[PDB]
Amino acid sequence: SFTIGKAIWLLWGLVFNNSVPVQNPKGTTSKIMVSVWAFFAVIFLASYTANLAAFMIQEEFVDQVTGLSDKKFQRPHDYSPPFRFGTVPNGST
Amino acid sequence: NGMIGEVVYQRAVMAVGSLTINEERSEVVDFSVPFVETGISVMVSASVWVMMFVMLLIVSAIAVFVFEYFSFTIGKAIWLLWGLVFNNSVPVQNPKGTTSKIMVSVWAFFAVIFLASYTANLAAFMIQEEFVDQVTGLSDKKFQRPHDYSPPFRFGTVPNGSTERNIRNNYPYMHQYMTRFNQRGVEDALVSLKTGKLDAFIYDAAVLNYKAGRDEGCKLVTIGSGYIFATTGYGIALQKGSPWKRQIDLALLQFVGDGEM
Amino acid sequence: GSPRHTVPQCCYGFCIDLLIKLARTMNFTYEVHLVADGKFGTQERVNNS
Amino acid sequence: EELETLWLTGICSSQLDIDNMAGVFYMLAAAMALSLITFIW
Amino acid sequence: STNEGMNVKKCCKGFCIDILKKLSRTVKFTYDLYLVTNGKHGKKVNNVW
Amino acid sequence: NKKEWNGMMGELLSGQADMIVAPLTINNERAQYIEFSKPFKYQGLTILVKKSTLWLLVGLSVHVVAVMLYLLDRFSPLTLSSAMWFSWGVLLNSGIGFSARILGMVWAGFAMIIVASYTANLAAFLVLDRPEERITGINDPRLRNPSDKFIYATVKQSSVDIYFRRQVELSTMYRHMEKHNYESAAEAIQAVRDNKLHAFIWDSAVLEFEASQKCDLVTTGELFFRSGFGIGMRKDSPWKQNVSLSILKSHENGFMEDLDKTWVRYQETLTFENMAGVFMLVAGGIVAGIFLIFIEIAYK
Amino acid sequence: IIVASYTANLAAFLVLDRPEERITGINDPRLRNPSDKFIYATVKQSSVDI
Ligand SMILES: *[C@@H]1O[C@H](CO)[C@@H](O)[C@H](O)[C@H]1NC(C)=O
Ligand SMILES: *[C@@H]1O[C@H](CO)[C@@H](O)[C@H](O)[C@H]1NC(C)=O
Ligand SMILES: *[C@@H]1O[C@H](CO)[C@@H](O)[C@H](O)[C@H]1NC(C)=O
Ligand SMILES: *[C@@H]1O[C@H](CO)[C@@H](O)[C@H](O)[C@H]1NC(C)=O
Ligand SMILES: *[C@@H]1O[C@H](CO)[C@@H](O)[C@H](O)[C@H]1NC(C)=O
Repeated sequence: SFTIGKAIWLLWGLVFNNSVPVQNPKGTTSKIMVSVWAFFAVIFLASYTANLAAFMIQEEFVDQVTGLSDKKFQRPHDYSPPFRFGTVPNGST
Repeated sequence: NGMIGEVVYQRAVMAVGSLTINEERSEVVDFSVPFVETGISVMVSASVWVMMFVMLLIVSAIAVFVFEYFSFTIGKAIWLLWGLVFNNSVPVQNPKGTTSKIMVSVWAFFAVIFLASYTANLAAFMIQEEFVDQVTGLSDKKFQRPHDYSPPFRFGTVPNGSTERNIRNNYPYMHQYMTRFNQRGVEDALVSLKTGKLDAFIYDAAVLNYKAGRDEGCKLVTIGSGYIFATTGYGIALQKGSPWKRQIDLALLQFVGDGEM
Repeated sequence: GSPRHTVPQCCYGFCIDLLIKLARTMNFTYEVHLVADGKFGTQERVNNS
Repeated sequence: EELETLWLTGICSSQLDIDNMAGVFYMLAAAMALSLITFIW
Repeated sequence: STNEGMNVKKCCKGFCIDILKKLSRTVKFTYDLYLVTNGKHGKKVNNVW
Repeated sequence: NKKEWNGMMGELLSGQADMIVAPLTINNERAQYIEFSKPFKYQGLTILVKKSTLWLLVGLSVHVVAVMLYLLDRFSPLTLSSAMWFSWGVLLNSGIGFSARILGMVWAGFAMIIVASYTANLAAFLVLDRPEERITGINDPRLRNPSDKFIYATVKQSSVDIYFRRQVELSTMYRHMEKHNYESAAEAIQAVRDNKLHAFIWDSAVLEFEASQKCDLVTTGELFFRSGFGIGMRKDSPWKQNVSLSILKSHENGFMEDLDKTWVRYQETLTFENMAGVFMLVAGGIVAGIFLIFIEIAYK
Repeated sequence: IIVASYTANLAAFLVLDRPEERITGINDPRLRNPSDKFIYATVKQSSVDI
């Protein structure tokens, strides 16, 4: 019996259950309530997998330049990657 | 009577309204070509486990070889093995074999990727959504006898219709069973199906498709697309020997051929 | 609701600033006043004629 | 709008996100820094 | 060698073509549509368009 | 400079034939010259189509974690293999009998983020791995503006070819389909069988019969130009009225459905694909591990 | 297998299925044959009404 301060890491390993070596208590109290808390851990992992399953719903990558208001278009040499922009000749634009 | 009586007795010229095409009408009037496909319808509302078992016995044989080289894990290795297939944190055995520890590591990696692939199989089984049905057309064996099944179901038509003539020239006994089921209105049968006062409703296909295509709720489900059914069309009736037949027959095919239909 | 209560208030916003730009660019004074109802205006039969 | 519909019509790897996982690597670096803090004391 | 050229009849289609056809059917005029020779849209080249 | 009619209408209008009994695609042009009957089959148109670094990075990561945990084991405020395989078992969730506890806590949370990210990876690739080359659309701008990869055509000088010649804007298609027009339908089935035809326009129930031939012979779901297969005829002729009456007499009873039972109605992700090569590679890894185990036997 | 099926159908319950909270404009069948449910209107005597 040495799990005074070790009960934090022990309850952590009983949350996550990744083959952590666990000093198993002989008391029914922590057995029942850590069973309830690890049930919460199992459904929390189910919710986290559902969160990462909802992570793939969207399909959107943002733009790079917002438009004419960027200082990239105002000054190209101030920014280290070189970029090029063109028009049509003799046009209204 | 009705539109056929108005066309045959020359009180009109042509009927543009919705009208089926059968034999005796084609005897008494001249039809155009059909332009819409309108039949009739009825409206109502393991080798993976084998190879896993083989590799399980392979792993247990390698554990037997560990016991030969370097202790109660003879038959208990199977219990540890299929417990750590699923990783249920069951107290099983402490593997002291170095070979056994490496084999348990490789097998646990395989078990993690197998349960991950089974979650993928769960999502793949989840995405597919089927639509099972009960009656598969007029050739249903329910229609042969409503007492063959325990509740006597209700199949109905509209009165004095061409569907009634098509049934009474297919099976007059079907008309004899339908005699206790004669209801009047189309929307009457619609409300009767939405409540539960009717089981089946034999009618034209396209009108029921139009009713179900705008129905708030989509509870009523069609049977196929007119596969085992009358398979005819709605044309434009004309008088006997009318000169307008050729121009209308060309114009309807033009209306099909330009996509305007 | 209010048959006769007409007050001067303070107008600002989008087309207000547009009209200010017009009055600064083009030489004209102006007199902003609101409309007596809350409608754009539709063509409808009046009582007489 | 009908002519706009007629003539102007158009549509619309096991290394997915190194960004969030690299943030968890930053958490790992903070963890090894805290381990060094507990190590020196 | 010479700036003389042939006026080859070609076929126009598209968006503004449909606009011109519907304008012709509504306003009820006639037209002889043809293509430009100089090139692009236009530019005031020293007080010359 | 005279118009002509080839084919079955050529043998009919010459008097060599009397009655076209064939899958006759009814259109306006053939209606302007000869007379028809009411169609025995209602049938539209359709298309026949055919069906890394981070692993080694996590390995180097668990190597560095084992190094720092064994440095904590030496600088404590076969133990080496036991601590290393303790870290491996924390990584692999099986087979195990105070800042090291904190580092193992962080590593086990990291490995659960690994398996959750792999769960997100498989959940993404069970949806995103679906081909958009399966167009299933005539209104696709990839069909309106054709690409040189998508090979679509039909039978050379067919009724569908005339119907695409008439269409409101599809002279782009009509000048694109000229590169791959075929004489016979059997050669078209052979060419789509060789995966050369990326699309092929033909009447519906014909390809629906050809759908059950091979499992990759897939028909699209769109149903356009709902036409009729009927019996071709002459002009005003005594075989026009009673023949159409007998056709509709076959329609009123189940004789047409009997003919459907003869040929029309008659036909002719899982645990394997994601796991077969995986299982074989795991078996080969087991054999190589057995070889390394016999090396370890010969070590001591 | 029960907790895996529970994870799978809860991901189904919170990820995939969703009611169409929008109307998609002119392509709503419930505005073609309206009722007391979708109350749609505009400003009285506006150009939109014209
Ligand atoms: C633009 O105008 C100049 C003016 O001389 C001309 O030389 C040039 O060819 C033009 N470029 C075009 C039309 O692309
Ligand atoms: C159907 O025909 C019968 C026979 O004449 C007639 O009495 C009845 O009014 C018709 N209509 C019905 C039942 O709606
Ligand atoms: C506006 O015009 C008047 C005469 O038309 C002139 O006296 C006045 O200076 C002008 N004001 C401005 C701001 O141009
Ligand atoms: C003017 O028309 C409105 C609209 O019908 C009516 O209510 C009102 O009484 C009419 N005015 C008079 C004086 O009748
Ligand atoms: C068509 O049928 C009617 C009645 O069945 C018969 O009187 C007529 O002679 C038939 N015509 C031909 C050409 O067989």
